[PDB]
Amino acid sequence: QQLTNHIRDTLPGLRNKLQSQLLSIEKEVEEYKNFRPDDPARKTKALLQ
Amino acid sequence: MVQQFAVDFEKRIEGSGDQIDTYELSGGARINRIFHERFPFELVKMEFDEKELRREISYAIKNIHGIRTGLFTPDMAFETIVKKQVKKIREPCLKCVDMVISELISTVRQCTKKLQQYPRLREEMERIVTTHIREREGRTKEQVMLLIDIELAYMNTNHEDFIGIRKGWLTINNIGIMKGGSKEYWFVLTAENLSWYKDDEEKEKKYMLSVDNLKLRDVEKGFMSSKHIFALFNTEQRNVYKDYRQLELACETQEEVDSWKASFLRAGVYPEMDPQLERQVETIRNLVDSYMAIVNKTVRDLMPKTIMHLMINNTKEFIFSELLANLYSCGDQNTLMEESAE
Repeated sequence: QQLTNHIRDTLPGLRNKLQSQLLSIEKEVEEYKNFRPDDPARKTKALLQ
Repeated sequence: MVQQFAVDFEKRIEGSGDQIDTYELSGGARINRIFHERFPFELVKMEFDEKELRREISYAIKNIHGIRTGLFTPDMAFETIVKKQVKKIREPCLKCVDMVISELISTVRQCTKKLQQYPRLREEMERIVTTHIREREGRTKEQVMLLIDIELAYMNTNHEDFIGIRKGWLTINNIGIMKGGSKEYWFVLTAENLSWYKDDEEKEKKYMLSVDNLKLRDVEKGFMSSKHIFALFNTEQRNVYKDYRQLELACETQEEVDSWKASFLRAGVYPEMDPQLERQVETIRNLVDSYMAIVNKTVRDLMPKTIMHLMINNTKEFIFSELLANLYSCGDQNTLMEESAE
């Protein structure tokens, strides 16, 4: 019972770490997931930036 | 044009660059520094009648002591007055946010309608920016509320609170026959004691008197009627410690006499419950003012910082990084960038 209580008590720490990593990465994968080689608009946006 | 818009907006609101409008206006988003120096006005537009504050404090004490006899002023009599005063500033903070949003919308319009000849483009580039501004209105208001709510959550008396009232010159007209004449001196009246000085350095400390157990009266016209006169007299002892014929004191006007009397009344003196409660009420009133000065100071400082972080900087980041991505998403990209007849 103590081993089970310990293993469950650490879940909140792991959940916050994974949630933090998704928030940091999300801003860029949102754009990478929409990559298409045939996209003159993507090229134009990069040029302006 | 997108490049020119982003650059023009940033110059106008930050104030950087050349070609500044040195003559015509105080304008171009430098108006916002007025709100940050106008919001300090709304925080003092509010007023209260002190008699309502005294009544409210009195019921606060009696309602904290439910049945018990009171020895010391309860702390909750302080906390529940401060919480009630702080709730009042929710409104002016929201007015400040709304005024700032209004100026951002006006500035976006100047940088858009006046510089672009293409139809439809000046609509998309105005619509998108004002939509983004409105969403930040939402996030900004939540943060302001979670700041005032924090001011209520805990009372901190460590930094600048009053850590544990009237001044002017008076002349004594009736001097003992061994000296004669009249003596002009510096008088300091506090809520606790009276102190006599020879000058405004307040170094001599020649006389000290208690405020308690003294009485005030007017004087009969047995004198050359050139000054207004009152008397501070004692009925519990034959002398006012160091006495000068019941300390008859002349003033230039009756209004000065009445202001003095009012100051004595504030200090605890009675006119020509009462023993215990009135002293407790005055202690709380003073402590409340000293703490509210700190609350107001902190609010004036943090509000413009909250707005800059949450509304202004995110708008600039949007203009530089996202604006073009959204214009490609509007309409059908066929009627956009179609020349007007002119």
